[PDB]
Amino acid sequence: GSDRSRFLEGKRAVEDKNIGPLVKTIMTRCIQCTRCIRFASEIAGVDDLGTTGRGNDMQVGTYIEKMFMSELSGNVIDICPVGALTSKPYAFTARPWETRKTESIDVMDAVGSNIVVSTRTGEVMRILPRMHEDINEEWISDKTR
Amino acid sequence: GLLKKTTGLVGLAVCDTPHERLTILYTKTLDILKHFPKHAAYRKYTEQITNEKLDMVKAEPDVKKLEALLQGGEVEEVILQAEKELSLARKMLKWKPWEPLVEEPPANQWKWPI
Amino acid sequence: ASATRVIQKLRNWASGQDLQAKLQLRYQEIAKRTQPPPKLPVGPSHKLSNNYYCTRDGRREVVPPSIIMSSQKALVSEKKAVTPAPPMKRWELSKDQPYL
Amino acid sequence: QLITVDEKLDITTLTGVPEEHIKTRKVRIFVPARNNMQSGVNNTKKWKMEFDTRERWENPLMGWASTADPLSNMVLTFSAKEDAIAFAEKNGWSYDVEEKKVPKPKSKSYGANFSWNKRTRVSTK
Amino acid sequence: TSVKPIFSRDLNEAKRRVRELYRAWYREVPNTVHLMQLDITVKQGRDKVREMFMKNAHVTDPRVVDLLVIKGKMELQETIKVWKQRTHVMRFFHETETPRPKDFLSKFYMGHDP
Amino acid sequence: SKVKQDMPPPGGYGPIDYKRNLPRRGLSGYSMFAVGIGALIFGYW
Amino acid sequence: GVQVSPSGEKITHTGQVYDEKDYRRVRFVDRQKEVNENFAIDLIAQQPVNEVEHRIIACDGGGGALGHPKVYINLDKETKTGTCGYCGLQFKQH
Amino acid sequence: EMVRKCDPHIGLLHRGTEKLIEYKTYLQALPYFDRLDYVSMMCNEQAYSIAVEKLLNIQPPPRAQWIRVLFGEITRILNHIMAVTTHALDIGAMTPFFWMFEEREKMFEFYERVSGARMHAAYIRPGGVHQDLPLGLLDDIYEFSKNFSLRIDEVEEMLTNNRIWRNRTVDIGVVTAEDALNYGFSGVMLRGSGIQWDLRKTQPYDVYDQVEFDVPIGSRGDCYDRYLCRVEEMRQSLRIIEQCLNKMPPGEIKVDDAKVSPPKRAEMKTSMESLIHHFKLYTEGYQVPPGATYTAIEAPKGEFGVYLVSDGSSRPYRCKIKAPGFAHLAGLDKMSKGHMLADVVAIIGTQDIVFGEIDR
Amino acid sequence: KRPTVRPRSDVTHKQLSAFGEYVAEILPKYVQQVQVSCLDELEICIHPDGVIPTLTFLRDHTNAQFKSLADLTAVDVPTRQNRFEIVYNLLSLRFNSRIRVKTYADELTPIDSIVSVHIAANWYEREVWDMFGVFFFNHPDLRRILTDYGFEGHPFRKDFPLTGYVELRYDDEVKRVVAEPVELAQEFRKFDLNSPWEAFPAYRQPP
Amino acid sequence: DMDRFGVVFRASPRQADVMIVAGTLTNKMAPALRKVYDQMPEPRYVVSMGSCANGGGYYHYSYSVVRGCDRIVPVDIYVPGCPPTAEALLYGILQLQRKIKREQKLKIWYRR
Amino acid sequence: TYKYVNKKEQESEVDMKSATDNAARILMWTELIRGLGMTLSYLFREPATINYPFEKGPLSPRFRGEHALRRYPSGEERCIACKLCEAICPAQAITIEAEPRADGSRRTTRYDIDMTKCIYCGFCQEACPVDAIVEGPNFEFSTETHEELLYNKEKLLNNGDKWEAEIAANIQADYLYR
Ligand SMILES: CCCCCCCCCCCCCCCCCC(=O)OC[C@H](COP(=O)(O)OCCN)OC(=O)CCCCCCCCCCCCCCCCC
Ligand code: SF4
Ligand code: SF4
Ligand code: SF4
Ligand code: SF4
Ligand code: SF4
Ligand SMILES: [Zn+2]
Repeated sequence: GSDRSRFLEGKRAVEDKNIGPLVKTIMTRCIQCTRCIRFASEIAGVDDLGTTGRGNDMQVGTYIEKMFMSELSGNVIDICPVGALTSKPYAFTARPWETRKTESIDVMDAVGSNIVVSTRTGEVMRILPRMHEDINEEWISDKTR
Repeated sequence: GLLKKTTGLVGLAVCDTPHERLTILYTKTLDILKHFPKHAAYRKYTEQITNEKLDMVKAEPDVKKLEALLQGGEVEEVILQAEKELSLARKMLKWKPWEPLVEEPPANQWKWPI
Repeated sequence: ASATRVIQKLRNWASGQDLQAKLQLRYQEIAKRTQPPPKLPVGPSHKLSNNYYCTRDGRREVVPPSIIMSSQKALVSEKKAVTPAPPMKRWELSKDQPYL
Repeated sequence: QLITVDEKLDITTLTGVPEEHIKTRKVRIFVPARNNMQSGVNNTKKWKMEFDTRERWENPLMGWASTADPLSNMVLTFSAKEDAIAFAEKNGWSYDVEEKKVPKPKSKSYGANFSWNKRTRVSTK
Repeated sequence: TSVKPIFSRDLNEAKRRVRELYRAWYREVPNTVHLMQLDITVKQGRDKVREMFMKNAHVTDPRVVDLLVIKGKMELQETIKVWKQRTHVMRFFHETETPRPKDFLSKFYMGHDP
Repeated sequence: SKVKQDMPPPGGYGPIDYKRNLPRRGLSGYSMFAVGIGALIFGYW
Repeated sequence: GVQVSPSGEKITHTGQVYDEKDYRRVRFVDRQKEVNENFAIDLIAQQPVNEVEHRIIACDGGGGALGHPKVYINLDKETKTGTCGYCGLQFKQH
Repeated sequence: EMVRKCDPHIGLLHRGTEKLIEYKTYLQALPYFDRLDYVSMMCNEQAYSIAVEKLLNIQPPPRAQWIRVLFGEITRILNHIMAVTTHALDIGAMTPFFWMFEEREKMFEFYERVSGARMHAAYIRPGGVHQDLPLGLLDDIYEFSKNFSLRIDEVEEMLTNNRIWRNRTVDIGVVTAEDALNYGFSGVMLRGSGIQWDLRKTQPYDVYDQVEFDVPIGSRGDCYDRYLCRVEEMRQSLRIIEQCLNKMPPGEIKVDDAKVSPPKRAEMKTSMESLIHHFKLYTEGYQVPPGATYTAIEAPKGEFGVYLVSDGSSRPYRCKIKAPGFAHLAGLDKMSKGHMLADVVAIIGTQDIVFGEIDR
Repeated sequence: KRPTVRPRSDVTHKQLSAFGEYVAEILPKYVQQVQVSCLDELEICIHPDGVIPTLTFLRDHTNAQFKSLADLTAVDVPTRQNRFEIVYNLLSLRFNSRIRVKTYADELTPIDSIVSVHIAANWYEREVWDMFGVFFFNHPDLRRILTDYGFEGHPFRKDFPLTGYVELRYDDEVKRVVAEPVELAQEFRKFDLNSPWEAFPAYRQPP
Repeated sequence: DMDRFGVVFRASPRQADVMIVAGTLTNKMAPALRKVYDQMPEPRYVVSMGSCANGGGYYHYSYSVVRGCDRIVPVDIYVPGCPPTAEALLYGILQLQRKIKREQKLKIWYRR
Repeated sequence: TYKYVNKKEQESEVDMKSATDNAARILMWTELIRGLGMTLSYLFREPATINYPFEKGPLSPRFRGEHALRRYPSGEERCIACKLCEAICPAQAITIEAEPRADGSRRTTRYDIDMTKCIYCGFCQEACPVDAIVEGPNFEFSTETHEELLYNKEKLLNNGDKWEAEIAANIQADYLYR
């Protein structure tokens, strides 16, 4: 990409959505990629997430107040490349360069979901998935994260 | 012309008689390179160089014109380099650098970045 | 600045040269300490048009180094002798002050 | 001339380390997993060699994280795997090697999203 | 297998140099406890020498042994001269470090380390 | 407004002196020796 | 909010105070602990809402290049109000 | 009281700057170069900046180069004051020190008005320069330069035609040219023996081709010749400051490429691109391509060199620093042969010696 | 013509490629992989047995009077079995040029020394032995320079920790500057900064 | 000027009342520092000058650095900076003067 | 271009006058009376020294000294725990530990600076996107204890509330350059 803005006009700003106690939606920065509706429809099987309107005024999310509360919901935080939606527990705590990363596994369920435990000065900051195709296909449950 | 009472470099004398010492040293180089084998490259290149500089000496008797034609600074620096090339020729006669490559390296040795 | 005109004379004689004009201290001939605000200029690549980073990237115009006589590959090293460069041309003696 | 040395290449008497961090220590040779936040994979592709973690503790003055081992912030990088096993066997470290995890190739189709019969007919766009 | 040497055709010709070095140290200790006024006895200095020798007796590579001999000669140079002070020499003895417990249950009582 | 960047003034700066200036001064040496020997002879008388 | 604990120590805006049995109270003997009395929570609460006319406005600190990056806040909601991430000022539309 | 052998046991300002540089970024590593040779600060960071620029295939603009050469010559006058006056202190003459450290304080005021640090200003960056110099500073440099000639004349009056200084420096530290080249000397220790060589002339790096000056050279390799060479280098640095003041072109001071050099403070508060670039520059770095270089400048002591080794990462893999003073100290034992403790003291002072670069 | 990028010439590249062919065909018993970079810095790579002959050649040859040693470095790359890449930066002063001669080594494959060619190499070889552990044959002194006298370790090796294995402090019990093991009140915070994106396709390693 | 205050250098540590640690203290130079501090005759004071000597500084995490002269000599007064302005070192010296001004030794001796 | 500093053009011209002048240079120390006169001239000049506590050295707004954590004019805390002042700090002097404030705001629970590791480089204040941490003018904060030079959020905020009247002016003067 370039290194300069030739943009001299006012930006927009989008209303934010209160999904739930995990996913912290700040939708003034969504790039409208639809990588989340596809997850929710094809992998979580929920179909409670879409797009409202058109143009710049298209707003991703529900048309209503609805708790997107599923056992595979924290994976959108890894899916969304932008930080339009982040996690609330990790909210404002650390930053990725600070973090050391130890490849461990899960013990909640007996699936054996491979996992990365991220630390910061002797603490535990967040959990993340690992990639194994036989188990934990880039996805983990909301408990173990 | 004259004797150039001060060469600017320190520790270097003046060599009141140039146009002889250079003939000595270049003739000695030429006579020692005959012991090198023909296919060697040091022989060829050093022969070219010494022949050119010997021709320069034979041509010009003036020390200043000789310097400006023989781009090696003062004539005493040129003489020092001739002595040192002669020493090198002997050392290379002993080393046999022209042989094929000995013990080519492992593959990932000069590969960079890694 | 205050040297009562006879001590000025003493110091200018003992030194050897006028130093009331070339003083070690600073009174009023210095750039003052609160100043107007500037307006700093703006370099090229602010063109607003006909300026794409792919055209004026330097960090990407590099290549891995060229190679001669790699033992890995089959490269091959009358032929006149060679220098790494032409001989460094001699320096000329100065003209404003050659013999200090 | 040459010599016929049979035994394992060993260097620990040269490295100037204590017996502690040689014998007690364990080493993990691996390619790091990609951060699932970023879709990039260049932080992979190089075998690394980390050490086991050790006790950190709260400094009683300010709360900083202290250590008693110097191998904590230790990371090396190797273009391959046998290089890493060699370096570890050479420096006297017991190692555990985690094999290379490569994602399965997959058959994508933008036309499956608009099928007449299949369940790939996505209800959105 | 099929490697170059350094100073040693074999391990016995390396043990030769090892014993020469042990000898130099044994003959140097009484002068080092005297020149710089150490507060030890010559007996335990030489016992320290034999200890720091038997710290590396498991080795069988001649090349490693030669390098250890080299570093021993370096330390012997530093100690024969007074380039290093009483601090550096008494560093060997560990006169302040409590003994690392070589027992399980003690390690369990203090620390998570093995 | 227009730019302002602490450029030099219009007309460059004045000529900075850099060459050595140690002023040859003093008497001749004949004069000094004359003064010395004269003081000496007067003192002896 | 510089209410004290029963152990007599001042409590910080990061509610931090040492326990009674925490031996780390020694360092405040013949000494004190530096705590700032001016809490930014209560101060930025002591600040009124700037009503506006539009649904989308911008916020810098007020100096321009001396504040914070320009950000835009939506004001379509009526039950609550807008808020800046950097500062903590609030906005509303009539 | 005469020396038969010298074994300098350096190692007492060895910290491990090269390893720490391997662990830091290319910008984090810059102040180490300010701290290596700590009387010629801006020249070391100039060398580092040039090397990283070469690795990036990027050049800074005219104004940045001009102020860079200006402050390089200011560093030369700093270190030559330092060397000359410390050499004199060693030999016994202590008044030049106090006469010239006032001028050094004025120079430090220049540093502190340009940067905010008297000595360790991280002002020369890889992409040009950090901060444009303020209004009303070239006038002050001019007001200084017009009188520094008188100052250096005072010192030269004290201890050039003197007898004690002459008897104490002449026929001391004599070096042959071949010995200098083989031992690895550089700069003044060459030019005192009479070797015509100066990278400001042969390998000009910022604008030195565009500015004129003469290189003082000595005919005997005694300490006196390479004292007068330093004095005349100070005078010629003044001659160059005159030119750099008379032409200091307008324009940007850093490279207008926000993937290497950070943007303007207001541009990173209205534009998203430049904020991203601020973020990544000030947290990660700028990912110079792989490769390697050896770049050398005329530091006021000699050839200050940096051999950088790189990778796609934002950090360096190796950065050795050539120290002019390393080879000089190696040649100490050769230069002190048939001399005494006092003459050896003078020989130490003559090398323009400083141990942050040697031990480093 | 572009201002932000660095200017470029070709005559230096051609000259150095020619001189590289020169050395390559004049000294084939040792030479490997001559190369010239984008920035024109010639770089010859050498078998460790060829060190004295190559350096003596470049010092004493007439068309190559590289009679000044600028640096003598080493570079630890743990991957390759011969770790230490050793570097010899030189300059001529007759042609106003530089060259770089390179060799390789290991913990137990030392190299002949160069004081017989360049006396400047004495303290550099000492530094290299101290920092990386490369022994140099037929060297006069070859002791440490920079490390403390009672020091075990070769610090600039990549497998050596930045903070070390020993720490110093004074003790009243013995009235000496004893050396305790290392225990820091703040662990060095390693940052994972490298981005997961190919920045430079020209150096793209294929599998 | 320091001699304005009666603060002039002396090269021998036995003709000295204070030492100023103006630089980085390495593992190789610490025995010498302690020998020198010892040889100084009491009453004696120490001024740690600079980040490299107060703490380890910019070379805190290196293998050859002691992370403060606190571990080798007892410091009376710490001067921060990299470098500390001589203005600041002078402030610290006058602060050490003020520290000496309130020593109350003979008072406590009388009260023994 | 080059030039000789101690090379005589040519020798061998002497008469009794030049001999007298050289013999009077010798035997009268005439080139030493010049040094005496120089030092005498310096005795009668104005000395460059200053009564420090009462009159001090000249500094500029760019001068970088003691640190401080600033606030907005509303009193709101200006830092947001973006945690790059410690990313770039080449001494690893800064630590941050951050949380939401119970107002719903990105703010710190920790801001420490080991001022015995700081090198006073300015990178933190030219990296902060909000002008929160600065490097102020105070250079007179020497201490009798190491532990005092290890700062935290409260000390830095005390500095800011102390030195705002100076720092605001310095920033106003130096911006348009940064
Ligand atoms: C009637 C006929 C008969 C008459 C007979 C009388 C004939 C005239 C006699 C004149 C003789 C005057 C005395 C001269 C003695 C000095 C001799 C000399 O040559 O100088 C000595 C020394 C040498 O200097 P240099 O350049 O190295 O030359 C030596 C080369 N072989 O140079 C030096 O000494 C300088 C080193 C010492 C420096 C010390 C600092 C001196 C500062 C000057 C203070 C002057 C104050 C004197 C006041 C005295 C009051 C009591
Ligand atoms: S994944 Fe994130 S950026 Fe993409 S549409 Fe969903 S919220 Fe927007
Ligand atoms: S970090 Fe990325 S997602 Fe977050 S505000 Fe910046 S550009 Fe947008
Ligand atoms: S100026 Fe800085 S780097 Fe140099 S000694 Fe002082 S604290 Fe250390
Ligand atoms: S850079 Fe500024 S806003 Fe970010 S954590 Fe540091 S002080 Fe706070
Ligand atoms: S001035 Fe530099 S060293 Fe000091 S805290 Fe800021 S970034 Fe760190
Ligand atoms: Zn705001």
